[PDB]
Amino acid sequence: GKGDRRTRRGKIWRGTYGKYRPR
Amino acid sequence: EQYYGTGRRKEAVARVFLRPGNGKVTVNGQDFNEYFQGLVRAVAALEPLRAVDALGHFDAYITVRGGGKSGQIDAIKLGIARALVQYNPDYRAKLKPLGFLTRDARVVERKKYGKHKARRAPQYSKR
Amino acid sequence: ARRRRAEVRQLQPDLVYGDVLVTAFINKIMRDGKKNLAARIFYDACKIIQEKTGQEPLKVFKQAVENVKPRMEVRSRRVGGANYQVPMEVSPRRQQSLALRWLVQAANQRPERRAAVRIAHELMDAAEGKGGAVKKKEDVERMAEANRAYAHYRW
Amino acid sequence: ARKALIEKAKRTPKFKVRAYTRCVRCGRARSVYRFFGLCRICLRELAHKGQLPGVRKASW
Amino acid sequence: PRSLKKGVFVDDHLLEKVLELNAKGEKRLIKTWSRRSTIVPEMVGHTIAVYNGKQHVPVYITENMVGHKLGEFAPTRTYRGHG
Amino acid sequence: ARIAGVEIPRNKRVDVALTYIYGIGKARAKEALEKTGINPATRVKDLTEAEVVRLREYVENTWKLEGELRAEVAANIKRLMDIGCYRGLRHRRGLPVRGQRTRTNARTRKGPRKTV
Amino acid sequence: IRIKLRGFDHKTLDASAQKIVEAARRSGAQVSGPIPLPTRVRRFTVIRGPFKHKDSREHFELRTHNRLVDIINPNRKTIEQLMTLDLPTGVEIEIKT
RNA sequence: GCCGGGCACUCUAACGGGACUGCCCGCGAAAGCGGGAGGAAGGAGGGGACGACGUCUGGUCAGCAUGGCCCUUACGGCCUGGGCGACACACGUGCUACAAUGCCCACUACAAAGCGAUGCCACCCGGCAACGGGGAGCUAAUCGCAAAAAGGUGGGCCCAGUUCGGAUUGGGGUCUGCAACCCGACCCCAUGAAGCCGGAAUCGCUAGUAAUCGCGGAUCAGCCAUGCCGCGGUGAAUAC
Ligand SMILES: [Mg+2]
Ligand SMILES: [Mg+2]
Ligand SMILES: [Mg+2]
Ligand SMILES: [Mg+2]
Ligand SMILES: [Mg+2]
Ligand SMILES: [Mg+2]
Ligand SMILES: [Mg+2]
Ligand SMILES: [Mg+2]
Ligand SMILES: [Mg+2]
Ligand SMILES: [Mg+2]
Ligand SMILES: [Mg+2]
Ligand SMILES: [Mg+2]
Ligand SMILES: [Mg+2]
Ligand SMILES: [Mg+2]
Ligand SMILES: [Mg+2]
Ligand SMILES: [Mg+2]
Ligand SMILES: [Mg+2]
Ligand SMILES: [Mg+2]
Ligand SMILES: [Mg+2]
Ligand SMILES: [Mg+2]
Ligand SMILES: [Mg+2]
Ligand SMILES: [Mg+2]
Ligand SMILES: [Mg+2]
Ligand SMILES: [Mg+2]
Ligand SMILES: [Mg+2]
Ligand SMILES: [Mg+2]
Ligand SMILES: [Mg+2]
Ligand SMILES: [Mg+2]
Ligand SMILES: [Mg+2]
Ligand SMILES: [Mg+2]
Ligand SMILES: [Mg+2]
Ligand SMILES: [Mg+2]
Ligand SMILES: [Mg+2]
Ligand SMILES: [Mg+2]
Ligand SMILES: [Zn+2]
Repeated sequence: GKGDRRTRRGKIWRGTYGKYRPR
Repeated sequence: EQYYGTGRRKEAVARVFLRPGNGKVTVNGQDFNEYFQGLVRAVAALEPLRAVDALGHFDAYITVRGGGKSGQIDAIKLGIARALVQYNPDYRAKLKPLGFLTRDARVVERKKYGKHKARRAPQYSKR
Repeated sequence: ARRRRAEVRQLQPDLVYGDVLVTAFINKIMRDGKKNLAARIFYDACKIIQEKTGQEPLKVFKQAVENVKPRMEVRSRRVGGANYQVPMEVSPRRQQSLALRWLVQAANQRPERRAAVRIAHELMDAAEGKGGAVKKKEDVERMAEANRAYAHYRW
Repeated sequence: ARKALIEKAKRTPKFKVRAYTRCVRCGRARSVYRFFGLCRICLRELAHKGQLPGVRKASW
Repeated sequence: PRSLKKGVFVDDHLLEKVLELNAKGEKRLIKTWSRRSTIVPEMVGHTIAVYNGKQHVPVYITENMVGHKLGEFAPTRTYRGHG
Repeated sequence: ARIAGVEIPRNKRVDVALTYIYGIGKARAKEALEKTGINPATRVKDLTEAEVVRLREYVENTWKLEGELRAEVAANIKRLMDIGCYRGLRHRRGLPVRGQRTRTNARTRKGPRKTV
Repeated sequence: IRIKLRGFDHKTLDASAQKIVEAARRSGAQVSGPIPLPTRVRRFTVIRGPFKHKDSREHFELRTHNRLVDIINPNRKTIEQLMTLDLPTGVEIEIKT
């Protein structure tokens, strides 16, 4: 998962946000 | 009326208050079993009361800061033990053989330059 | 190692059975320092060997432990131009370690899909003298018996 | 390319993107700390000499 | 990409040359160092010499190749393979 | 085949199955099941022939799928390759297109190593 | 009523952090004590040699210690005599109300 | 802890105390060694700083310094563009994985060290979102970055190249910047590759360690950081 941008765990990895990790 | 010991483990600090009552135990404004739910490691924090048969005899207001839930647990386990030693000085016997009065300086070791962590060295290839 | 023998780490007795042996078993189950899951994984199986086998979980565990404990093993020793496999007694310390290790190892070879169940059934098979956990111990023992020829080579 | 570069470095450029820091003591273009204005080499040299106010070795 | 809220970028000096010629009717040659530019609708049919670092590369623009950058049509590297 | 032109996996939840279509991902799956009022949790084997044709009709009509999708994307590279764009030469020499190093890795575009 | 004390060396902060507090404790009247606020620390880490040798660095730190003192009950005998104080070089002051 | 009120407690940050084989049994000529006690701490308490004479005619004339040798309408300098980012291949260090002790969604906990006045930006609104327009606080134990994450509760997936894995590409957008073609990051729709646990071989770690989890900082317009320097959470196995 950690490489998969379209997931929660994925955007935590990058340190960014979106629909798949909201702030 | 009240008995306080200071409990520390890691970054976790324990303000624990022993008071004669049913056996109710509270951490940061929640019931013990609510604040430590599913933490199998919890029930052992309330150990020193078994060292002197105190399962029902005391209530507890407890705040907690620093570390995590199991570092916070070990601090508590120290503090309620710490607090008993004042309520009854004769309780020193049957508390030292359990090592309940002693607090370990075991803390996360410094990340060292030239390493991946504190000790994990970078992998190396000769020929 | 070189200066003095290692000091054997005494564990914290498990909170559900006060037992220093179950705790160990937990750690060999624990991946990635996530004891909480590994604790449940064990404890669930206890409930599972409770369902299918009405007697004390801890009782099934301790007999199965005993049935995987190996009494002899061969251990390497190159005398000359060959490496001669010498048989030696297994210290009670080591028996426990290998037994607990093979229990989990054999457990994870099983096909049933959840970790709780795998532990349960292998413990069910091990206390009754079946299962891969034993298939390891029997293997290790026949290997040892096979080399009673080199038995005089003890250190 | 050397002295013309420490000199090209101070003058205000053709666009503000092109601003780059050059170690005010020796002219090193790489590893230049904002706080001191120095490069990690000079950083250590002035410091060791005790000419860097409040600066001392970290040991923990 | 180039932020839609802002502009569609063409280096000022080149845009003028196209538009000057549009009046007169095109087309001579256009030696340029404008890779950062956008091919732009007014440029179709012209023959522009783009600098790839080395040469001034003759590119006839068409109705199909508009939204791109100029330098996409002036290759920076020579590669014929290995062996 | 059921929808669309392909026969989505029966025995899976209706929302997952749809992603077994070229052109419909997890988003577009919940998105089709919203505008038709179909339960995202139900197994495909348990659709009404009514629910089928409704779900069928939306998806096929809103988005380009399977064949034509491939066709345009094809033509999209077709043109890019043919205008002589930089991204064209990279497709025509079969190399990567998006500013990756080629000195190592780059394998997915390059293929198994052609050792020397 | 507020005094803020800030320096690089603490042994000269505490000298001056006591000295100001003794003054107002003299000329009336209330001193809420030298309260030591947390220090703000900027570490500098650097490769030792001038060239390569990455696995060997050196650690430097810079400690900007903080102090606060509260002279509460003013008595403008303090308002003149503070304007004349012997506060050593490595230390800053900020005065508020 | 919002007000009174208090510094008791947690803390913040300076100055002290304490540990010394000092006491006991014993083996010892002695220095010490095994054990016992008191004690938070025990026999160098854990970690750090600190690296002898020298070795490698080791490394760095490209950080700087410097003898000498060399160039002078140029081996100096200014610019625009390109290259340092190439790709039949080989190797080193890594990241993410091949899954159920797992993946996913919702709700819900507990850290630390740092950092921040064209800086961090609470909160409100437009947006699927990156972001965008408002706008309060904070020269910062006050205000912000900020959610820590693994964890806990519940629900879904059901052994499948898959709701595993997230490369490759197509299409569409945000931002930084004069400018993102070569050659930035990020967001969204679609595409969904290799990979089923790795040949000969080979690396690290002795306890709060290894393994796993997130957080910050330097550089810095943005960023190719999965790198580096730190910080806490959880937390082993084993040394005959
Ligand atoms: Mg996925
Ligand atoms: Mg992982
Ligand atoms: Mg419980
Ligand atoms: Mg750690
Ligand atoms: Mg390294
Ligand atoms: Mg090396
Ligand atoms: Mg086995
Ligand atoms: Mg010079
Ligand atoms: Mg710049
Ligand atoms: Mg610089
Ligand atoms: Mg699909
Ligand atoms: Mg490239
Ligand atoms: Mg006091
Ligand atoms: Mg001794
Ligand atoms: Mg040499
Ligand atoms: Mg030189
Ligand atoms: Mg020289
Ligand atoms: Mg390079
Ligand atoms: Mg290889
Ligand atoms: Mg890497
Ligand atoms: Mg590798
Ligand atoms: Mg596939
Ligand atoms: Mg670019
Ligand atoms: Mg998938
Ligand atoms: Mg395959
Ligand atoms: Mg499989
Ligand atoms: Mg693996
Ligand atoms: Mg492996
Ligand atoms: Mg081998
Ligand atoms: Mg060691
Ligand atoms: Mg920063
Ligand atoms: Mg950055
Ligand atoms: Mg890149
Ligand atoms: Mg990071
Ligand atoms: Zn310098």
